[PDB]
Amino acid sequence: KLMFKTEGPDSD
Amino acid sequence: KLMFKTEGPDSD
Amino acid sequence: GAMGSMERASLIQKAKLAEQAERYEDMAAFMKGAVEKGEELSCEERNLLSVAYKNVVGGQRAAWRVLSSIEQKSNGPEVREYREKVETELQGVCDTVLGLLDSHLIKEAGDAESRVFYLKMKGDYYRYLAEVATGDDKKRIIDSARSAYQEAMDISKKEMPPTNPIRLGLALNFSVFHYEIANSPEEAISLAKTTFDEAMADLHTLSEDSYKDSTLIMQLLRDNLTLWT
Amino acid sequence: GAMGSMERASLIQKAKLAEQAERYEDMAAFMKGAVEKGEELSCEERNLLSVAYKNVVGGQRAAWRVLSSIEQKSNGPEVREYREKVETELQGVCDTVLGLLDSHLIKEAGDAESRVFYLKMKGDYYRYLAEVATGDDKKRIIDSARSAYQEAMDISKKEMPPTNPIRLGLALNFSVFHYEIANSPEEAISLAKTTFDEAMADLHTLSEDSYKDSTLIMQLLRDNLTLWT
Ligand SMILES: N=C(N)c1cc(-c2ccccc2)c(Nc2ccccc2)s1
Ligand SMILES: N=C(N)c1cc(-c2ccccc2)c(Nc2ccccc2)s1
Ligand SMILES: N=C(N)c1cc(-c2ccccc2)c(Nc2ccccc2)s1
Ligand SMILES: N=C(N)c1cc(-c2ccccc2)c(Nc2ccccc2)s1
Ligand SMILES: [Cl-]
Ligand SMILES: [Cl-]
Ligand SMILES: [Mg+2]
Ligand SMILES: [Mg+2]
Repeated sequence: KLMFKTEGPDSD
Repeated sequence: KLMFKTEGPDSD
Repeated sequence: GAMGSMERASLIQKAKLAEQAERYEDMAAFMKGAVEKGEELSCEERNLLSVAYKNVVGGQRAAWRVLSSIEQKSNGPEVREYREKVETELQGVCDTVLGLLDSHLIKEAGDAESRVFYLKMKGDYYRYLAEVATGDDKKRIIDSARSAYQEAMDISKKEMPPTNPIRLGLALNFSVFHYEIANSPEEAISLAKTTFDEAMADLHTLSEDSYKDSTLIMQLLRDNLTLWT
Repeated sequence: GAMGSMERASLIQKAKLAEQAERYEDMAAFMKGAVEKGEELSCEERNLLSVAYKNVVGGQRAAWRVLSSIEQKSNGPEVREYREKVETELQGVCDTVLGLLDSHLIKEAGDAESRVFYLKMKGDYYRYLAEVATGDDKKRIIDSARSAYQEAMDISKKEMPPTNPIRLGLALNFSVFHYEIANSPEEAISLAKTTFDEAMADLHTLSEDSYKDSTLIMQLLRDNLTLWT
C-alpha cells in the first residue's frame, strides 16, 4: 500500500 | 565494534 | 505490572537505553511501567512513550499489510490464520496504549501541550485499529478516532500557535485520517493546505531552532498534498 | 511445545510468510515447532531455521554491543542491569538453538550437507555465547565452538568440493572465530586465503548458477582478508 506521511517514526 | 563478514544475514 | 518493582527514574533511563539499542518492545514496556507509576509525564517522557509504541505498532502494521496482500492474492487456512495472529497482536498494542491514555493520562492532562498530545495519540491508535477493522464496530472505531482528533484540534487551535509542532503533527495525522479512513479526500486536502498556509504565515515569529522544528512537519503536509493533488 | 498442535507443513508455510513479513521471532518459533516434529529437515528447511535464528540473535548481538559500549564508557546499576537483561535473552536463544541441534538434529544428520550445516550452526551459537562470556566457562565455551567447527571442517574437506557454499560459509565463520575469539589472527588469515585459492581453482567445474553462489561467499573471505592484511 502507498502509505502517506504521518507524524513521528516511519516505523512501518 | 568493527564486525567481520560472517555467513548469512547481516542481522546485527 | 511486570515493572512495578523498578523505580520510575530507572524505567525512564532504561527506556532511553532501549531506544539506543533499537529494542523498541523493551522501550515500550519500560515506558508503560513509568506511566503506571501514576505521575504525569514530562514533555520528554511523553515523547519516549510515543516513539516506543509507534515503533512497535509500526512493525506490526507493516507485517499486517504484507500478510493482507498475500491473502488477497490467495483469494489452506494458514495465510488467514497468520494474518489474524498478527492482527490480534496489533490490536493488543493499540488496546494497551488506549488503556494507558484512559487510565489515566488524559484525565490528568490539563496543559494544552500534554492534553493535545494524548488526544492525538488516542486518534492515532483508533486509526490503527480502523486500518484492520472489517466488522460491526468499524464505524464506531472510526468515529472514536475522529472524536479524539477533533477535541485535540479544537484545543490546539484555541491554545497553541499555528507553527506549534504538536498542533502541526495532529493536523498531518487528522488529514491522513480524512483521506484514507473517513474516505474524505477533499477534507484531507483542505486541512493540509490550510494548516501549511497558517504555519507559513507564522514562521516569522520563531527562533531558528523552532523554525527548524515547524518546517520539518510542514514538509510532511507538503509531501502529502503533492501525492493528493 | 507452543506449536505442538500445528501441522509440520503449516509451520513451514508460516515460517515462509513470517520471513516475508520480517517477523523473525515468529519465523524462529515456527521453525522450532517444525524441528520438534522429529523429522529431519530438507535443505530449504535447514536454511529457514538458520535465517530465522540468525536474524533474532543478530538483533540481540547488536543491542548487546550498544549496551556494552555505554557500560564501558560509564566505567547507577541501570546500564549494567539492562545489558545483563539483553545478554541473558541472547544466551537463551543460543541455548535454544544448541538445544535443537543436540536434540536431535545432529545425531540424525548423515549426509555431509546436513551434518556440516548443523555443526557449523553449533560453532556459530557457541561463538555468540563466547562473544559475551566473561567467567570460568569462557575457555570451555570457546573450545566447544572450535570443536564443532573443526568436525565440520574435517567432514567438509573430505566430502564436499572446495566451492561448496556450505563449506565456504563454514571456513568464513571459522576464520572469524580464529581472528576474534581464539585470538589467532594468523590462523584466520591462512584459513581465509587457503579457502579462497582452493575455491578459485575449482570454479571452472561449475555451472553459472553455482558459480554465482560460490563467488558470493568468496567475496566475503576477500572482504575479511582486506581488513586483516
Ligand atoms: N526519541 C527521543 N528520545 C525523543 C524525541 C523528542 C522529540 C523532540 C522534538 C520533536 C520530536 C521528538 C524528545 N523530546 C524532548 C527531548 C529532550 C527534552 C525535552 C523534550 S525525546
Ligand atoms: N481500549 C480501548 N479504549 C478499545 C479497544 C478496542 C478494540 C478494538 C478492536 C480490537 C480490540 C480492542 C475498542 N473497540 C471499540 C471502539 C469503539 C467502539 C466500540 C468498540 S475500544
Ligand atoms: N531465506 C530463505 N527463505 C532461503 C534461503 C536459501 C538459501 C539459498 C542459497 C543460499 C543461501 C540460502 C534457501 N535454500 C533453498 C531454497 C529453495 C529450495 C532449496 C533450498 S531458503
Ligand atoms: N545448550 C547448550 N549445549 C549450552 C548452553 C550453555 C550456556 C552458556 C552460557 C549461558 C547459558 C547457557 C553452555 N555453557 C557451557 C558450554 C560448554 C562448557 C561449559 C558450559 S552449553
Ligand atoms: Cl498462526
Ligand atoms: Cl533491566
Ligand atoms: Mg475536488
Ligand atoms: Mg604474521
